[PDB]
Amino acid sequence: SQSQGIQQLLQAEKRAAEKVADARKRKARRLKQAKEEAQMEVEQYRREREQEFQSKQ
Amino acid sequence: VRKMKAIYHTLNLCNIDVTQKCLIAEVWCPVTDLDSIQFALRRGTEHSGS
Repeated sequence: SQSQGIQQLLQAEKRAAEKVADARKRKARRLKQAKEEAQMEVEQYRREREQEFQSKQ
Repeated sequence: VRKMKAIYHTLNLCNIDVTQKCLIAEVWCPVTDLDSIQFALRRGTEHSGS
């Protein structure tokens, strides 16, 4: 059963490797999402400031 | 120091696994002392937090 205990541990290692690689992929995804959301926020900010400007004029 | 070094020697006297931060070794011990060694393993690992 030595070979099997080893294989089971290797499977655990494999999963660990997968879990962090997938986390890094998510990180990349989250960063792109951050940029798009940021721009969307910028657009809302812009609309508000546009309104303030027109109000002031 | 003499003992720690000896311990280190033995630790080098090992096989380092890749999947686990654990060392696995082929060790030959007398059947007569098999219980004695299992109790010793318990005491050793029991001191350790893991």
